[PDB]
Amino acid sequence: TSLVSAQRLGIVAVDEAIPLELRSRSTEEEVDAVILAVYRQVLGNDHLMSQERLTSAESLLRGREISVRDFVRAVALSEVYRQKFFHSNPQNRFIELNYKHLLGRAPYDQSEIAFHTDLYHQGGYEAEINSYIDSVEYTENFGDWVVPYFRGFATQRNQKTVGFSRSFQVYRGYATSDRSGSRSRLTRELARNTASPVYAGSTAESLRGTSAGSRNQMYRLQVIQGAAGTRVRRGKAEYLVSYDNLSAKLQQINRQGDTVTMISLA
Amino acid sequence: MKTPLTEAVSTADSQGRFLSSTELQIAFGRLRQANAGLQAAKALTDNAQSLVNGAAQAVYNKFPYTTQTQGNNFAADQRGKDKCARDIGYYLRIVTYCLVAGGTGPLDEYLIAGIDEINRTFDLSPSWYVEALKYIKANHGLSGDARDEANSYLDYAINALS
Amino acid sequence: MKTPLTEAVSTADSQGRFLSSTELQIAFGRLRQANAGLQAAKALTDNAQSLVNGAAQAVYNKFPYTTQTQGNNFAADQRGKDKCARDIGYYLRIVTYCLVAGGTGPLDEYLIAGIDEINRTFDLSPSWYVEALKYIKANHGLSGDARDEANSYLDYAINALS
Amino acid sequence: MFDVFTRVVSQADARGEYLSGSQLDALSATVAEGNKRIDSVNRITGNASAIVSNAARALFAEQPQLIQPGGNAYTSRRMAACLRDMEIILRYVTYATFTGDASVLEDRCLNGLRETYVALGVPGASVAAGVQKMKEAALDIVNDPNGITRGDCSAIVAEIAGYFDRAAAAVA
Amino acid sequence: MFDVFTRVVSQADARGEYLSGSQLDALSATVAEGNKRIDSVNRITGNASAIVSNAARALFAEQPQLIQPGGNAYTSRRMAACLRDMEIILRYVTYATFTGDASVLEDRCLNGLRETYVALGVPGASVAAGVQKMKEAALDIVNDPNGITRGDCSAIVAEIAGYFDRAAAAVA
Amino acid sequence: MFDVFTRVVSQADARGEYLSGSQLDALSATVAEGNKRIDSVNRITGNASAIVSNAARALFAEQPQLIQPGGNAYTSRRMAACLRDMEIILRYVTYATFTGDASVLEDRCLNGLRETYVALGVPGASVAAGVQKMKEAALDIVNDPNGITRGDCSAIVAEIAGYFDRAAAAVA
Amino acid sequence: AITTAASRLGVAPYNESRPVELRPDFSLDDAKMVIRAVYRQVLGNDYIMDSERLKGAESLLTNGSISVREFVRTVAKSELYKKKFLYNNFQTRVIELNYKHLLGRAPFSEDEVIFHLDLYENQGFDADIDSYIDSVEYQENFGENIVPYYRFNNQVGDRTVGFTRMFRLYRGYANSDRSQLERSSSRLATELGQNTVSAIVGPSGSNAGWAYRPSRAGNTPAKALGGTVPFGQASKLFRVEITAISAPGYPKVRRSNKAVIVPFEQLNQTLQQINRLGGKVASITPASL
Ligand SMILES: *[C@@H](C)[C@H]1/C(=C/c2[nH]c(/C=C3N=C(/C=C4\NC(=O)C(CC)=C4C)C(C)=C\3CCC(=O)O)c(CCC(=O)O)c2C)NC(=O)[C@@H]1C
Ligand SMILES: *[C@@H](C)[C@H]1/C(=C/c2[nH]c(/C=C3N=C(/C=C4\NC(=O)C(CC)=C4C)C(C)=C\3CCC(=O)O)c(CCC(=O)O)c2C)NC(=O)[C@@H]1C
Ligand SMILES: *[C@@H](C)[C@H]1/C(=C/c2[nH]c(/C=C3N=C(/C=C4\NC(=O)C(CC)=C4C)C(C)=C\3CCC(=O)O)c(CCC(=O)O)c2C)NC(=O)[C@@H]1C
Ligand SMILES: *[C@H](C)[C@H]1/C(=C/c2[nH]c(/C=C3N=C(/C=C4\NC(=O)C(CC)=C4C)C(C)=C\3CCC(=O)O)c(CCC(=O)O)c2C)NC(=O)[C@@H]1C
Ligand SMILES: *[C@H](C)[C@H]1/C(=C/c2[nH]c(/C=C3N=C(/C=C4\NC(=O)C(CC)=C4C)C(C)=C\3CCC(=O)O)c(CCC(=O)O)c2C)NC(=O)[C@@H]1C
Ligand SMILES: *[C@H](C)[C@H]1/C(=C/c2[nH]c(/C=C3N=C(/C=C4\NC(=O)C(CC)=C4C)C(C)=C\3CCC(=O)O)c(CCC(=O)O)c2C)NC(=O)[C@@H]1C
Ligand SMILES: *[C@H](C)[C@H]1/C(=C/c2[nH]c(/C=C3N=C(/C=C4\NC(=O)C(CC)=C4C)C(C)=C\3CCC(=O)O)c(CCC(=O)O)c2C)NC(=O)[C@@H]1C
Ligand SMILES: *[C@H](C)[C@H]1/C(=C/c2[nH]c(/C=C3N=C(/C=C4\NC(=O)C(CC)=C4C)C(C)=C\3CCC(=O)O)c(CCC(=O)O)c2C)NC(=O)[C@@H]1C
Ligand SMILES: *[C@H](C)[C@H]1/C(=C/c2[nH]c(/C=C3N=C(/C=C4\NC(=O)C(CC)=C4C)C(C)=C\3CCC(=O)O)c(CCC(=O)O)c2C)NC(=O)[C@@H]1C
Ligand SMILES: *[C@H](C)[C@H]1/C(=C/c2[nH]c(/C=C3N=C(/C=C4\NC(=O)C(CC)=C4C)C(C)=C\3CCC(=O)O)c(CCC(=O)O)c2C)NC(=O)[C@@H]1C
Ligand SMILES: *[C@H](C)[C@H]1/C(=C/c2[nH]c(/C=C3N=C(/C=C4\NC(=O)C(CC)=C4C)C(C)=C\3CCC(=O)O)c(CCC(=O)O)c2C)NC(=O)[C@@H]1C
Ligand SMILES: *[C@H](C)[C@H]1/C(=C/c2[nH]c(/C=C3N=C(/C=C4\NC(=O)C(CC)=C4C)C(C)=C\3CCC(=O)O)c(CCC(=O)O)c2C)NC(=O)[C@@H]1C
Ligand SMILES: *[C@H](C)[C@H]1/C(=C/c2[nH]c(/C=C3N=C(/C=C4\NC(=O)C(CC)=C4C)C(C)=C\3CCC(=O)O)c(CCC(=O)O)c2C)NC(=O)[C@@H]1C
Repeated sequence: TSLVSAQRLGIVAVDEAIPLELRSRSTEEEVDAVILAVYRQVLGNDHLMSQERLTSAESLLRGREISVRDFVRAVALSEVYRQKFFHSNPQNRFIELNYKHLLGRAPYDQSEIAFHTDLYHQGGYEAEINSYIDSVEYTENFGDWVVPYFRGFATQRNQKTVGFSRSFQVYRGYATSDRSGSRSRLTRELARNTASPVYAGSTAESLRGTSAGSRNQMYRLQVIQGAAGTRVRRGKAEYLVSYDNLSAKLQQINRQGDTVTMISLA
Repeated sequence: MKTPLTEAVSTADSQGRFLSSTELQIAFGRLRQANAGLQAAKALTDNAQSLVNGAAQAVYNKFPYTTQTQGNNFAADQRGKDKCARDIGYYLRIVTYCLVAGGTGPLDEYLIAGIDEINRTFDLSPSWYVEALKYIKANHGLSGDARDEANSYLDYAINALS
Repeated sequence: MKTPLTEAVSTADSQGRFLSSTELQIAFGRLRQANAGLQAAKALTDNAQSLVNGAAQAVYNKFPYTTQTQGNNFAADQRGKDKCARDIGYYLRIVTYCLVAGGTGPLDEYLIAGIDEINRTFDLSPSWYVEALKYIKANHGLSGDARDEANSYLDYAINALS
Repeated sequence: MFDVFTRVVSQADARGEYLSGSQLDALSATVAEGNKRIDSVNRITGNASAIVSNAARALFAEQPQLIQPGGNAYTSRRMAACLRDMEIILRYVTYATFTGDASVLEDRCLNGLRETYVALGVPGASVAAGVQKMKEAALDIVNDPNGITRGDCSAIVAEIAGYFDRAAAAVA
Repeated sequence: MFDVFTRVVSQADARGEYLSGSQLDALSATVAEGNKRIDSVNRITGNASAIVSNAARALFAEQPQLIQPGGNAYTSRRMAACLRDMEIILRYVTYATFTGDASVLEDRCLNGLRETYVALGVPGASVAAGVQKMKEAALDIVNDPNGITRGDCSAIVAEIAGYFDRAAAAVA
Repeated sequence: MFDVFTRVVSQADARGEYLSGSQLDALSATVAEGNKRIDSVNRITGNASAIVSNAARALFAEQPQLIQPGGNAYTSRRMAACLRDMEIILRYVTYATFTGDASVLEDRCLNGLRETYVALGVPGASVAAGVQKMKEAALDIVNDPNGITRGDCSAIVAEIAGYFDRAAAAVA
Repeated sequence: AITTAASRLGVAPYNESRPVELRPDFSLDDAKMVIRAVYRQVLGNDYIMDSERLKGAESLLTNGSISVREFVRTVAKSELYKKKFLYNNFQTRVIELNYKHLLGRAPFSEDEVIFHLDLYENQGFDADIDSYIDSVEYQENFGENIVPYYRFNNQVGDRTVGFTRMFRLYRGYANSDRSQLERSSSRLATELGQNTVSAIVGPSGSNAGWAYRPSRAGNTPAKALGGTVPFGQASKLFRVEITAISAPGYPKVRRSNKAVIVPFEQLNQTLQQINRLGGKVASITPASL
């Protein structure tokens, strides 16, 4: 997005990112940069140890034996990818990680969760992973030579609006990685076809004045509430409370049977 | 953090008004005290190791059962002695912070709040720490305004513990 | 009533604790200010009559219509001039009270609170009183801490008015 | 609430009069005594816990029926409430000493304390006895000559003593 | 919030370390600057209404679209809200100047202000322009040589400038 | 909220100009329609209980899964909440009819309603069907020619139908 | 509810006053109405000068940065609240004022005095205010978006002792809670300590004997211990509270307020005697049977 929304949302680096294309007759440093970009984006910005590097796959990429898409596929099918994104993760979290790493976006629909779940159950991890890389979406956006990059913050064709909002649930910042087993943030949002408010970068903070307590910190409590007292006006509720009233607010939410969806510093 | 300046701003902010002459006099009083507080902090810091070791020995002398009775809460072994010296060092360091800050705000935020839950949970006698603070009072060697402000924080800790 | 001593005890009392070194520093600042405040009050008091008359005449010079326009809120007649002199005398006397008290509490409680409703109801412009306060500023002949503290109260009244 | 300056201010404002030269010099005499006032407040505050505990222990020694089973200071909660009141009396006496005016002591602590004690059966005379013990332990702490600049604190000691007697009389 | 002393104290406690000699010396240097800091606070406070009013008049004079009908400063309630906002920013700048730390300005005033302005359609750039007007207006008032002991106030002027620029950056 | 008059006023103030003759004449036409508007509001209000209860019975007869054990309208509390919701929708539709603007129905009833129903598992489509049933019953009530001065109420009925469909669209 | 005696008491203006709720996506009039209601109720109908208005708290409430409950908390924690209700009052009176402002009811028993005084003394005024507002009673009655209001009517967890004490704390619609006869004195210290009640005396408009207040000592007890024996033959005994006794003058009249237990057969004569001394009857309660 433009700068004025980008600084607020903390997506300036994503907006100014340039797609990396491995051209013909590329030099050694270009292949090095392409390999580094693939490792950064497919492995979700983890500190990749040299012992976890795919030496044979990057050799084939260097020697023009395979394309960038094939190297992306080799990294995605690698046991390193399995260990940090599949073997200790629930299936819904795993496929949103696949969507972020391979297509650069958040899941659009619960049917996309229904897909890749049956596909896993019928054809294994390899077929399920190949679905993303062989998809029509991967071909027009990245092709055989462009490193995949995150696209959820920009308006795409055949895109649902929720994708942009849901993007901030899967991209938590430039200095973030997908490293810690964790559950998806999009489960209820995808299942019930909703959208969650975006609280990223500086968007989450709210005015404090003299209303915040001793340590001048407000917390936003997003809860799901029903009538258990006073009339409930909305199913969704947001509560801004100081630190000193955080335990009391939590306990009275608990005794009303209200489900807490999120707590963030505001 | 209870300091003259932060509290002056806080009172003014709840009424939503600019800083008047009252807040300026708070700042003037803080300025009058601050140099003495800074030398008090420097003297305590330079003598910190002997003060902490001497305070620990005074507690071990007054309560000999702490150095000879088995149990996690006592200092009969080296692990317990290290914990004790660490606690007294915590006390001394937060007292120097108070001298720098010009109020009991560091002691309240870092040490005083919740200390009684600590001593109960871990069966630590507050009298031990009172004796350590009394040793520090008697041995810091400060004079004048430095001594008065430092003794105020040390007595504040003593009164909280008793 | 905001003064250093009153504010210090009120902060401590709302926290339900004994006075710490923070409140004592507030008292030290009040002690530093007090003598200049008291002799500024004396100097203003001794020069009060000429200051009030000169401030009133200054308002008449800058705002001539207040002496020609017939109306209850104007000083065209003798009673209007008396009301004006009494009002400026109120401002000067309450400023001395602020000087002896050490804070804006006398101005806040006796004059500032509700003065907007006064001026709106009785059709008195705050600009008139601003010029009266400006004359008092320019002609009180105070120096050092006395002038600083007195001008802060006079500027406090002006800032409240405009 | 009033301090020593605002008390004179309120009296003068009601008469519409500037403070006279005599009143100003009395206030200048008060601020000249200011360091001694700060020392006395500091000395009572630094020994607050010792003052309250020693006075209560002496009080229960001389009045055993307070702590006998069924007495007013018997059970933990009533003992704690007794200890709390002693410390509260002491705190507002220090407040009154700090401001130089007794209004904080009267408005916060003394107005209604007698009525509360009568309503509950708290023996007000025994509370007055405890307050007098706090008095006598605090005046010599203020009057202690060691570790302070020498001078005459008789005026501030008399003023503190008056606050303590006022507290003892409001409850007895 | 922090002031200039407790900011250094909090960093030390996180490190578990006593303040070094250089930090205590730096704190002594800012104690020696305390009189000048109080003068700056006093001078901005004593001119606060003039600073806000002249800055606001200049802002609408150079940005007439704010006060045209339908503009964000149009209608007396929104015009009053804009003036109040100016006074709020300036007041927290004086708070930060008094304390010697931007924590009060950042935590209590600036945090979430941009979100509020964006959500309301308050143009943060013109709010930043208005804060920039209060900036040199207050800096010239702090630097006015008349009726004060002469001395170099360059450090405190730079610090107040930083608080003003910090507020301007947050709103824009 | 807004009514028909204040909506035009708010638009004119944002554009900062007097209402033109066409807008004033349009509001005059609205005033002429006012008696029929009051009639329609009164007619729906008088039959409010019948409209809500009959529509609920019709909804549960054609959607038995709502009232089967485990259905979202099963048990007494949830059935009472469902009847309360039908009543709430009808009442705010009458509010919108009375004002002549849809702001009250939107601002106070429909905004967040979809998100409430999804979050608690209320089937919004079934709420929409009940809303459609109340709409046909209420419009039959409004267009009833018995015991009223005959005139053309087509405009107000179309306006009422729009409020009802806005409600049925908002839930699902 | 209170129907016949609503105007006599000050309950009638609150009978048709609905609770002030800030709905989600509220308008500007809604925010201002909440500000007015909070100022009136939390500050106890004191006039609020413009210099005393909490501009920042109002702005935050208007913006939705804080809720109604958080705004009530900010007002209750303000220096404005503390000058009006904390700094010049015995802490039992502060507790009485907190219950009236933040909960809209009188204290029920001495246990509440114990809890709040202990919490104030151990953790300060701000922590004490939080306990009123984070209480289960506040959440069930007002919640997050409703301005606290006087709870005159009977509720689920009420005690009738609280209903009687409500009129010791509330003295009419045109009354300001700092402009009452007892001034800064605690109204319920004796009453909470002894678990007793006083006969309800209505406000000054509709009740001639409104000014009656018992003295420190020498008060006639509520019930007639002894029955009819000191009065010869009598059917029933009644306690009559009389105020504004002045006609005979000092030394014949010492206290202008007097409570007398009189038999039924002397009630007529008692009324004439009150009329000669210029007194006003505050209340008459059955004292026997
Ligand atoms: C830059 C800010 C300007 C400046 C400042 C400056 N001030 C002083 C010294 C003093 N200023 C005060 C202030 C006050 N005294 C009061 O009673 C009040 C009201 C509460 C105030 C605000 C004081 C006490 C002093 C010290 C004594 C004296 O008056 O000289 C200095 C001198 C050096 C010092 O810091 O002490 C300076 C430099 N000077 C300029 O030229 C700038 C325009
Ligand atoms: C009767 C109360 C006793 C007594 C007191 C006394 N004190 C002073 C002078 C000073 N004492 C202080 C105090 C403090 N400085 C600090 O930094 C702190 C902590 C915040 C405190 C409490 C100060 C600043 C002074 C002035 C400097 C000095 O040492 O003189 C005096 C001297 C007279 C004066 O008013 O200055 C006296 C008499 N003396 C006794 O003998 C009593 C037992
Ligand atoms: C469509 C809505 C139906 C309809 C309406 C209609 N009404 C009138 C005229 C009037 N209706 C009223 C209404 C009331 N008077 C009362 O006292 C109350 C109770 C509080 C109400 C609701 C009034 C005052 C009038 C004017 C006098 C009159 O009764 O004739 C009209 C006539 C045109 C007009 O707008 O005045 C119409 C058309 N008529 C239908 O056929 C629809 C079924
Ligand atoms: C024009 C009337 C108003 C306006 C618009 C505006 N929108 C954006 C940015 C985005 N718009 C969308 C929306 C969609 N993307 C989709 O794919 C779909 C269809 C399913 C929709 C509805 C999104 C997601 C964005 C962000 C990503 C992108 O910009 O591509 C902007 C740019 C914001 C920025 O800072 O760059 C603008 C300006 N702005 C106004 O002021 C008008 C009132
Ligand atoms: C060292 C001083 C301390 C420490 C560090 C530590 N960090 C991690 C893990 C990560 N570090 C980062 C940070 C970045 N990655 C980037 O690309 C950027 C530039 C924008 C930054 C700042 C990230 C994202 C991670 C996540 C994991 C990853 O592998 O990338 C670890 C590893 C934790 C773990 O293995 O579970 C550690 C140990 N740890 C200490 O104890 C020191 C105080
Ligand atoms: C020394 C005077 C006596 C003594 C000490 C002792 N302390 C502990 C354990 C703890 N001490 C603390 C205290 C603090 N932690 C903090 O962070 C601070 C504030 C900055 C303080 C004052 C705590 C929290 C503990 C328990 C957890 C921990 O181990 O840190 C022990 C060990 C008790 C146990 O059960 O492990 C001991 C022995 N012991 C003596 O005999 C001395 C007389
Ligand atoms: C015995 C295990 C150890 C011991 C006892 C000891 N206790 C005190 C003093 C007090 N004890 C209490 C306790 C209670 N009072 C109650 O009403 C109840 C609840 C029903 C309890 C548990 C209190 C309040 C006191 C102080 C007041 C009093 O004098 O009673 C002392 C004397 C302490 C003093 O300073 O006077 C002693 C000696 N001492 C040991 O050494 C044993 C290991
Ligand atoms: C101790 C020396 C004597 C003693 C004390 C005692 N007090 C209570 C109870 C209360 N004390 C108060 C006091 C105050 N309220 C305030 O507002 C202020 C400060 C501004 C004060 C000092 C109150 C209101 C109570 C009631 C609440 C409570 O019980 O805590 C008790 C308990 C009475 C009972 O029977 O519950 C006691 C024991 N008692 C003695 O015997 C000593 C002589
Ligand atoms: C003036 C230079 C510009 C301007 C201002 C403007 N602001 C608002 C509204 C609000 N301002 C705030 C800010 C604060 N409230 C606080 O308590 C504090 C301290 C923490 C701050 C900084 C808030 C919360 C609001 C919203 C609530 C309220 O209205 O009070 C408005 C009104 C917007 C509206 O539509 O109502 C305006 C006009 N507008 C300009 O055009 C100037 C450039
Ligand atoms: C009936 C046609 C359908 C149905 C209804 C149903 N609704 C709820 C719960 C709520 N309904 C609302 C809606 C409103 N409350 C308001 O105050 C406003 C007006 C301002 C509206 C529009 C809300 C907020 C709730 C939640 C709080 C509450 O439960 O009262 C339920 C209860 C769901 C539960 O289990 O808690 C039900 C049953 N259910 C059906 O099956 C029908 C299709
Ligand atoms: C019925 C047998 C007689 C009768 C009763 C009657 N009572 C009231 C009003 C109230 N009743 C109470 C009583 C209580 N409140 C409590 O909290 C408790 C339980 C802990 C009790 C026992 C109160 C306080 C009221 C007034 C407040 C309220 O009603 O909400 C009325 C109504 C009077 C009026 O409307 O003014 C009535 C009618 N009346 C008879 O004639 C019967 C003999
Ligand atoms: C003016 C002609 C006379 C005068 C008046 C005066 N009144 C007060 C204080 C209050 N006045 C009221 C009255 C009302 N408040 C209401 O809400 C209602 C309507 C239901 C009425 C009639 C109240 C309750 C107060 C107290 C609240 C407050 O904030 O004071 C004062 C102030 C007294 C004081 O500040 O001490 C004054 C001055 N005074 C005169 O001399 C005129 C004869
Ligand atoms: C004079 C400074 C103020 C004043 C006085 C005033 N008082 C009354 C009437 C009475 N005063 C009393 C008082 C007492 N009864 C006692 O037992 C004692 C203590 C032993 C006293 C002092 C009584 C009983 C009355 C009523 C009967 C009587 O008048 O004798 C009045 C007359 C009021 C009336 O309505 O007649 C007045 C004027 N008035 C002021 O304004 C002064 C501030």
